[PDB]
Amino acid sequence: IKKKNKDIRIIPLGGVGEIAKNMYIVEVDDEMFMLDAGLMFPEDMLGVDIVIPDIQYVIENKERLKGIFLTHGAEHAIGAVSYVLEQIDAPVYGSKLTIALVKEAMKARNIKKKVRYYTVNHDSIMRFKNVNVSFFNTTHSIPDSLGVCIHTSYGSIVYTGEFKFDQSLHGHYAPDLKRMAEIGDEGVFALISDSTEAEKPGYNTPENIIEHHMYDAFAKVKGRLIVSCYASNFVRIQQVLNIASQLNRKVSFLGRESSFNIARKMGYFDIPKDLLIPINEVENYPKNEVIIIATGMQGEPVEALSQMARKKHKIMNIEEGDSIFLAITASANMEVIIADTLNELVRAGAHIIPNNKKIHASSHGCMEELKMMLNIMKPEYFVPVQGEFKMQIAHAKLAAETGVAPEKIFLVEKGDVISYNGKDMILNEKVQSGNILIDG
Ligand SMILES: [Mn+2]
Repeated sequence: IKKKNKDIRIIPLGGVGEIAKNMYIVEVDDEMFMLDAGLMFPEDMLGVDIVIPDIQYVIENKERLKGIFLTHGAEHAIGAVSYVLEQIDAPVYGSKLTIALVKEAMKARNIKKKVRYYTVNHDSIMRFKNVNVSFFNTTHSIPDSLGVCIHTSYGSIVYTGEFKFDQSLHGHYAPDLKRMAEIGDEGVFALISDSTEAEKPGYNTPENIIEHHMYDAFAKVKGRLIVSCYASNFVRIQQVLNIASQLNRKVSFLGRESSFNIARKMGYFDIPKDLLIPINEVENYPKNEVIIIATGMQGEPVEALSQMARKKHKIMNIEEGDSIFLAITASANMEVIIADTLNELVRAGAHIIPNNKKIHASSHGCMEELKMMLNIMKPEYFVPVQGEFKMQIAHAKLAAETGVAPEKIFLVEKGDVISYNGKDMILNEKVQSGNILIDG
């Protein structure tokens, strides 16, 4: 008698009907797994710093939680982890970089409670009573990103995390195409995949082409340059460093960097000597010899840029003639603050470097990249996540184009329970879900 699985549940607690705050619960009989535990920055809400998922359902069932599996070190994947760990004790699995960044987050909140970290890579197989869990490298804007593969007797449940495909990224950004093909060939029962850019035809612009266009843009800047991006966009940061070196500009960080210091020590960045300067040293240089990378005190870049624009920032403000490169991907949640910030910058006499119409810059696969993942995985059932409802619908259309049966595509809201019993996949239950608002 071999152990066989009977009942599966997939429950989004965050990351659907929105693009951040990923958190997906998978249950296989009496074992429960949490896939990601992200935060989201507040929508144009009052006195809120961050929003995290309501995990009451997990707390009610906490004796069954076997682990928290983190795909990558960005706030969309790990921003709620410290808050989850206050409520429940479970092991935390993630790549070496992901684990280091979670530790830094715990340290920043002065949480001294013991945590069971377990570093994993693409050769790790974690064995539980009901299932085994394996991992594969993905391409994203932070290295050491992993997809998660839960092996069941019905086939695999694959969670992509956030990903794209771009042959100009290498090393710790290279995707495990052969391992992914093997997972697909062996049989995927359900694919849970990132819908963020599912509305956008084609492919993301390759990062080499982006870097070349950034060079051209930056070369035209006559005064100071401020780059606004996520601290977790290591690709963009590296590009800025490269370009600064070529243009004889110094680089200074404005924002909490913790992430950079940790990643540099682990060897993730290529940094010229004498390139980086402390932020208090910037006013000592000519304006045309500095780039400031402004990533946000809390990790939210547009808030920091808004402060600078309105001359409200504690450390450094915008001045007339400054140029702004906004390297962020707008969401519905953010479109008001972005619009307001752009207006504030123009009022302040700053120059916003235009979007190139020929460039589509994102960290998430556009249609053809999502189709590539669908065609490699060949899932039986499909659950588009990480998106507003319209993105999830666009992704569902891609799945149907690739051959997924339309009746096997599930469009879910937070708290919905997709369930399988070996006979039928249903959506017939809801659990508690929602937004927990966090301030200072
Ligand atoms: Mn991400």
